[PDB]
Amino acid sequence: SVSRIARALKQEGAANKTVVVVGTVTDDARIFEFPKTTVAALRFTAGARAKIVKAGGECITLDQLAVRAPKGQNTLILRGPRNSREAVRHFGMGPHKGKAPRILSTGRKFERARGRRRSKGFKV
Amino acid sequence: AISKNLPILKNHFRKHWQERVKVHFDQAGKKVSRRNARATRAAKIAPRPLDLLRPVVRAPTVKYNRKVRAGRGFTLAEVKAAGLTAAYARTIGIAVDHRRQNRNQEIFDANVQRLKEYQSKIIVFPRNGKAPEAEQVLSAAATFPIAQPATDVEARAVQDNGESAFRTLRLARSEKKFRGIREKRAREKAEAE
Amino acid sequence: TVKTGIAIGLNKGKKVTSMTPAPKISYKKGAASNRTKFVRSLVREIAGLSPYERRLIDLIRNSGEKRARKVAKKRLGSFTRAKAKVEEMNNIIAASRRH
Amino acid sequence: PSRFTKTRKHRGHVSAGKGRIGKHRKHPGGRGMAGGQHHHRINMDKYHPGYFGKVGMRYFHKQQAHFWKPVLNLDKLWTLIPEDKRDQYLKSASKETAPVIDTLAAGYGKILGKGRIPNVPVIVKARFVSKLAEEKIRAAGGVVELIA
Amino acid sequence: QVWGSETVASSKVGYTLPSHIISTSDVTRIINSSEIQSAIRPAGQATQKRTH
RNA sequence: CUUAGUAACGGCGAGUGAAGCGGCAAAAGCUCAAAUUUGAAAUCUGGUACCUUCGGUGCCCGAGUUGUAAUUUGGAGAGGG
RNA sequence: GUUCUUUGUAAAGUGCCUUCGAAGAGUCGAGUUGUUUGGGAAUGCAGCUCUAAGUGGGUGGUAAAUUCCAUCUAAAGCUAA
RNA sequence: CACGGACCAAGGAGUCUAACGUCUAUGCGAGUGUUUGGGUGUAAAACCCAUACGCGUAAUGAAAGUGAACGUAGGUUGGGGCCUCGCAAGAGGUGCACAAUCGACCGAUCCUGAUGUCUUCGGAUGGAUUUGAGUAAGAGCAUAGCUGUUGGGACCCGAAAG
RNA sequence: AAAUAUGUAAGAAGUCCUUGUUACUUAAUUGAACGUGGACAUUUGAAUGAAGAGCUUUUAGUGGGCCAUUUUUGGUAAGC
Ligand SMILES: [Mg+2]
Ligand SMILES: [Mg+2]
Ligand SMILES: [Mg+2]
Ligand SMILES: [Mg+2]
Ligand SMILES: [Mg+2]
Ligand SMILES: [Mg+2]
Ligand SMILES: [Mg+2]
Ligand SMILES: [Mg+2]
Ligand SMILES: [Mg+2]
Ligand SMILES: [Mg+2]
Ligand SMILES: [Mg+2]
Ligand SMILES: [Mg+2]
Ligand SMILES: [Mg+2]
Ligand SMILES: [Mg+2]
Ligand SMILES: [Mg+2]
Ligand SMILES: [Mg+2]
Ligand SMILES: [Mg+2]
Ligand SMILES: [Mg+2]
Ligand SMILES: [Mg+2]
Repeated sequence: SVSRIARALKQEGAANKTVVVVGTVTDDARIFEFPKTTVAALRFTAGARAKIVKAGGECITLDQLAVRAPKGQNTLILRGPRNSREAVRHFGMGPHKGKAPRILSTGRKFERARGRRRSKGFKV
Repeated sequence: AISKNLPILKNHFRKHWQERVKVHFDQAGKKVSRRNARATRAAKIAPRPLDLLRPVVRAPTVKYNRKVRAGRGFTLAEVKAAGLTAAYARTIGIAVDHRRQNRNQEIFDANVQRLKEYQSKIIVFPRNGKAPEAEQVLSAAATFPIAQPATDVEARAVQDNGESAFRTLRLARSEKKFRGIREKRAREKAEAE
Repeated sequence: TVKTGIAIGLNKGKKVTSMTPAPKISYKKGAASNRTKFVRSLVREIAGLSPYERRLIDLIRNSGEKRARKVAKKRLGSFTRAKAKVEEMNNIIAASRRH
Repeated sequence: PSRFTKTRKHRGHVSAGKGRIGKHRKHPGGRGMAGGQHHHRINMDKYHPGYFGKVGMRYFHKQQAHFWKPVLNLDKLWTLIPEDKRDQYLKSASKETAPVIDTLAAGYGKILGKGRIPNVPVIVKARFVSKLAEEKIRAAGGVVELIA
Repeated sequence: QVWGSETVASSKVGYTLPSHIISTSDVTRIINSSEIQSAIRPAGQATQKRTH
């Protein structure tokens, strides 16, 4: 996210470091201010490129990053949150684990009786 | 039968289902024939449009009652208000619906103007059959589009009375909930001397 | 009743100005009329009472109107028609026999 | 396509990758969901706890329409104004002219209060609100209005 | 008018031409610049000489 | 198309299972009964002559008041003024 | 599109004010038995027993009593896409 | 000294579909999906497209309901990479993902009952070896392919029966 | 009361000083648990070794076994 870049630049000392992301960069509509800065990445969304240039910044390709900074200096690498993905909710499903079943339709009468309560036999 | 950690599926195919499969191969042709029907129909009828002029209606339910949408026909009040007979209306491309009624004013106001506009922008020929030239416009619905009524304005001042909204919506429930229980007290306490 | 203007409450809805249109004729279907009154009045005196209606006036005359309803509910289908029929039989006893 | 499938590789190998001892027989364990309380009860406890039994009240002739109430947080809130008009109202605001935000016309039933808005007066028209979301709009300068 | 540029719109409801993951198609032009060459340490010897 | 493998049914097990709203294709409305023509059965099949023959005109039987035409169908409507 | 034919003291529509407004029964509905439905103190259908009303009648997906409110007009019928 | 095989040619067996899991590739990205239909066409192709509808952006509770910042979106311990000093060895500064740990917030349950109050409605404040498929600077949607799952004649041939 | 087989320890996530935090604990700011600051470094605390250490997802076949040295129960014994 473009906010996740901003929170990395609020850090002490890291005002003027060319942030680097090997992946997509996405826009956010939950921030009403955003600093200047120079981002370097594979891809930008139409909204993220627009938000960076509107704040007087510059979107840079990874080959231009190599020309400006050959040994990689004054740089700050960022990585998106891997476990946030929905697939890993389900990994490790067993008893007393708190892990979500693989299930299409929800609501009561879709896995809430004999197994998830005292009143119906036992809890897990 | 059951194995692994997969989800529980419900695929209904224990009946003789392969006897009743339909595959829409005709999709591409039915379009062309459906377009031939519209070109045929516009010949034999000639300068008239392909559709009747419909009214504006407000949709039902708590979900959709923001929208405005085309209804079936006008109403024997709305046909008369514009100044024409229910029998004569149908003959000039208007849809008259007998079974709707009018409880709302803001729509009734719209529908009269909607007819008033239409009634001005046509050319009714005499039965003699001299026929002055004109050429058809296929869609009335295109010519008289259903406008979407912008209710509120953009820039306004800030009024503050101070009952917190959330307090209103809780007292609204709390009053509703305890009506009959207070009626039962008020009716007994009044009659008991 | 008048709508309040909020999403929940006793009079739930939105304030809009009304029309109150003309009343339909189809709503007045049950209504009697003079031709039916004379007709139904003239057919009753010819035909006379049925077999259960010779036991129905005897249960009012002897026992009472609680016992009469119980039979008229079992003879007819429903409790609301058994109210009516018993009331019709308190006029057949009143108008004919006494006066 | 068929030329990438593993049945091409098994050509010339007797058992087709199914085994000599066990083999591939018709429906060994049972068809479908059979023996879920008997000979498959370990798979159904872990993976599907809760399955058997029943719980709450019934509801005859329910309607997905009566329960339509799609929520909106205070984070989004400003996204309901068009993008050209957005910077005008943000920079230099006052009580004379605030923007009206019709949330029902945009398609939302309730205004929840998830996290933080800029200090600018607004007007919010909504069917429902929560207690906390009303406090933040008051705090900034704006108000709420109830409708149907 | 039909495909669009940075100047004119597009004539397709919600469309713009796609961007590049690399600005310069030529690689060896980048490597033989200067800013790289200063940072690059000296070369080896193509194909080795077999000791022992 | 969607609602929806959903609300519900079911040794509540295996299994089964629609409907309103919304978007589209297509759009077209109407007819008897129940009323005194009563200052004139105003209606009708057939037969028998003639004609401009998917039928028209004139006689004669017959059907029909235990009701054939006209007027009206609830969105109304009719008699009176 | 062109040129001979006028059926009519015939037929139809609308404004205003009164007195009126005919509306389908061994049916609706109820009990019981069988079947059927997703329809659960009974979704439809059919047998037998009972059997209405006219400010009435049906409907308002939990049985019943009492009071309200809304919506339709059943037990007769035709009709392209 | 268990069963099939005298010989030769041709045929002869894990398929297609509806709905799904993990992994991979491509498009766009808080959105995404043109093909129900319309427009157009060199006519089953290609091209364009309005509104809705899914799935996602919020959970929780049998329900009525209620609905996610005490703080630089917290502290603590690790932590790639970067910056400062240094000839190097090393020392400080800040530290994205991810891992362990003590707290706050949302809904359920149990407990406390403040200003008020159509005298029985309202539920402020503060908790508790409880409880969730939750929040805490969003990650999904469509299409495509291997392997796996269930219904189907379901890898091919085989009953006694009804 | 053996032999063979078996649990734990041989340090940095450590040791020592300095005096903070608490609704727990004490007659007592005494203790307890986690801390700030300071002191202690590659003989950093037995041997030998280390084609790296750790973590996740997913899926096949299998669920008739048999033999040999020593210990052994049933049985007179057995290719039991
Ligand atoms: Mg092999
Ligand atoms: Mg072989
Ligand atoms: Mg097997
Ligand atoms: Mg779904
Ligand atoms: Mg059933
Ligand atoms: Mg049943
Ligand atoms: Mg069935
Ligand atoms: Mg009728
Ligand atoms: Mg019956
Ligand atoms: Mg059945
Ligand atoms: Mg028919
Ligand atoms: Mg054999
Ligand atoms: Mg042989
Ligand atoms: Mg061959
Ligand atoms: Mg299959
Ligand atoms: Mg066979
Ligand atoms: Mg049998
Ligand atoms: Mg076994
Ligand atoms: Mg075996």
